[PDB]
Amino acid sequence: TTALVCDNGSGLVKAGFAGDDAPRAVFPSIVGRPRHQGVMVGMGQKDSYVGDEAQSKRGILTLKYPIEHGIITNWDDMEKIWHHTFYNELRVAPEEHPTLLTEAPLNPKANREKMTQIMFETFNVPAMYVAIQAVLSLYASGRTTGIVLDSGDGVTHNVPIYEGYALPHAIMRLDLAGRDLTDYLMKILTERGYSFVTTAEREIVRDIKEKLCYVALDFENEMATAASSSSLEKSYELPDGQVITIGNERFRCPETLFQPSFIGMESAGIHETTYNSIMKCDIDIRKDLYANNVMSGGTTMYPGIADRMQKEITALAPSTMKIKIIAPPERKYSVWIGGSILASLSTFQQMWITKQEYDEAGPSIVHRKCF
Amino acid sequence: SFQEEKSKLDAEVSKWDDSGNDIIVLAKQMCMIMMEMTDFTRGKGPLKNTSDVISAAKKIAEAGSRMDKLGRTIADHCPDSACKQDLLAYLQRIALYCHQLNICSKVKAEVQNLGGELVVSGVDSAMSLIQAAKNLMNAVVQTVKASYVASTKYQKSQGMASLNLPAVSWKMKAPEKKPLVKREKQDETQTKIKRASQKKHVNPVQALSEFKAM
Amino acid sequence: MTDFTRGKGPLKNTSDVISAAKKIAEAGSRMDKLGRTIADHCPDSACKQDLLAYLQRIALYCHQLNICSKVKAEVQNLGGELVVSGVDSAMSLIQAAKNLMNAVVQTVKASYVASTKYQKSQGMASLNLPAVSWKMKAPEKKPLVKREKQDETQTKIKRASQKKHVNPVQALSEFKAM
Amino acid sequence: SLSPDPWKRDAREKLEKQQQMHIVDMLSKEIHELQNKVDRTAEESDRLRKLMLEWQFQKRLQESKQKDEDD
Ligand SMILES: Nc1ncnc2c1ncn2[C@@H]1O[C@H](COP(=O)(O)OP(=O)(O)O)[C@@H](O)[C@H]1O
Ligand SMILES: [Mg+2]
Repeated sequence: TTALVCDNGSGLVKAGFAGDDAPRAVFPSIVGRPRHQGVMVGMGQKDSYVGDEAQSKRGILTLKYPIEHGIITNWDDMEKIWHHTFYNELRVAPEEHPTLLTEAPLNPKANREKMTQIMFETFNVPAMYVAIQAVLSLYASGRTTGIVLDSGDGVTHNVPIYEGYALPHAIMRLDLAGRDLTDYLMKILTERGYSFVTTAEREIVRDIKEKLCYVALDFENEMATAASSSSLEKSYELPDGQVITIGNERFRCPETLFQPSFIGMESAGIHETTYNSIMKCDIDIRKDLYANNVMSGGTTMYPGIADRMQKEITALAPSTMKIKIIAPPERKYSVWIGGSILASLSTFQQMWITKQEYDEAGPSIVHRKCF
Repeated sequence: SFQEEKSKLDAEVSKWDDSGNDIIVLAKQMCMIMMEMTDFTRGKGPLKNTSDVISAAKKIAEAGSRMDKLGRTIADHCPDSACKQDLLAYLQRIALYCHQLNICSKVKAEVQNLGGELVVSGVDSAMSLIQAAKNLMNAVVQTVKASYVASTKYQKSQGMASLNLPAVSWKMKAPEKKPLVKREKQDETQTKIKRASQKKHVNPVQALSEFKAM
Repeated sequence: MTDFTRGKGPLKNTSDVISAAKKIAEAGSRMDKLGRTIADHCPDSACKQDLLAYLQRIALYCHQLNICSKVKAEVQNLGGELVVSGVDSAMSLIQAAKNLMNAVVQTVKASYVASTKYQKSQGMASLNLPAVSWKMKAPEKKPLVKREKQDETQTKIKRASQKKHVNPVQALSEFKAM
Repeated sequence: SLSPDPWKRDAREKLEKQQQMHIVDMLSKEIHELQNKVDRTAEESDRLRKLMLEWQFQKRLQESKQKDEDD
């Protein structure tokens, strides 16, 4: 019947039914365990909280992320999350629903082989398939030619596609995403006297970033206007009632995307990473790649990130040509939407990984078919 | 075509004659009693004074004992897995809350009878019973969902027969679709202190309404 | 919907475009059924293989229009029209529409060629082949020499000639009834 | 038609919601009809009891759902 479409990322987990238009379950990808002594009898039996319920009890838990930098590092906790979304979130039996998974490019091969093994052996699905996140962003955009800049919580990568043909030699992957911006913000905030060291307090800082941070069109000019006046100050209220104030740190945190040397990385900014990827393609398709520049992921949701990218690209590309940036309002769910289009497609119903093929080939079947 | 779909009523309305033999019906009755006790706070329900709250507390405690018995007898036959441990945890929680409700209700009744109504004239005395009741209701909702998941996971195993498992007589509706884009407002200029959005808690009426009967 | 960008057509706002997206996508499914019947009766050859290549593309473009239009509809309700106040969200559906039409033009010509080539062939009976209801125009004669103009003198940088993309109105206008 | 489309599913959901919103009116009418009959029969008490229970739970659910549209 309906085929499940699960998009598991570094920060969030998205799941739903293929053919729909929106996911049916969005919860954080964290697993927490108690760290305090239990004194009331019967209240300490629960030893692990997953998802939203773990987020509501941050005060007595130690939160951990099973996935970091797009690579699964704790396979025991990952099975906990997959069980949560199949029974407590979608309320379905996996035995009669083929599932579609996603994974970032330039990722270790052992990641998807062990992902497939769990699905067939543990949950016993009839079929499955693993796709590339950046490719699925083009399905949701109603296009077949363009360069996709996907920036999530753990990894940022670029994939150019022309007329449905990929160029693997032009794919650039940079390990710099929202989680690295959160860590930089905590260090930067200490200048004003605020300290957040607990893992539960990192969730507070993450929420501060999503509600007060923005990208400045010109960094050097904005810094001048920050010191002279106090018109860029805003206040945020902590859960216990304390009030903090943010000055120039609002635009300093997202600036490290274009100046990775703030964190100490030697790599180049995301603006000239895309330009290098375009210049590695054939000269004939560079015209259609400068236009049709698609952005996806939650990290690309800062105000003014689209306008800033266009200004930086235009200064590098030849002046004769035109540069366009595509930023849909729902770009935080673009990866999942493309997965729903692909899974429900009529012509796609012949390239699932049936359980029969897994029997005669093992986990290695995914490389020759899923790609 | 309107006439033949009245079977939905007949199938649905026929679940209320079991007289405490099914998990979902007992949980629903629990929910009604707790809603009455909660609405007593605003003085807009059947409960008019403290003694009504004491009687409601005793009734919901007896219901909690029955629910604990049913949960234990449905959890014994399930083979050991990740689902069983949660069931046992919520059963222990239910036992604790039921005992607390019983003892606190008895103490409040004695205090009212001894010192008079003026001692418990303020409504602040009844908040303890209401808090215990809502904690018990949250535990009951959690254990009902866990029991349904456990029953639907291991319904083919031996010993599961002759049991009115909720996975047989009830079906769970699929969850609603999340909003694609967060609603935009004018709150940016209305208030000048951004605050973390308060996390919405599960109302026990809603989490039980999503069970459908055949 | 192409003229919607210039704002001189029957469509007036974004909601009109979404309604037009369903109509063209729904008509795509019937086109797939019509084309596939000819391919099944046609014996295996180069023409049949070309015919089935475009029918793969029709399914993808039609499915994209259905899902993408639904997404644009829900976003309109949640955030209001001011979210889609800019026309940028409109060209997402317009781009897929002209992508679909290019495949529709190609599969029409491929279907016609197989019909005329194998008109007498067994299996084509009791079918509405274009070979019995339409005729091709002879292609226009090519110019013997490209006439020079005086504008090239003003430009100091000689550029490559822009590729000429066929217009679907002109590609279908060459059909004539018997 | 070629592939499953969300519009048909949306129509199915809307029809199901309308059916659920009319079955409660039918239930209320049935309760009103059985309540106002002065005569009583043995095979009517259980029906009418289950009917008030179902209606009262439905009204409680509606009241809880209504508040969620406010702040
Ligand atoms: N509105 C926003 N502004 C800035 N950053 C955001 C916003 N929304 C989400 N983020 C950040 O981007 C990340 C989005 O995660 P998402 O793209 O949904 O899946 P993944 O976990 O695969 O990245 C979050 O970790 C969050 O820190
Ligand atoms: Mg992602």
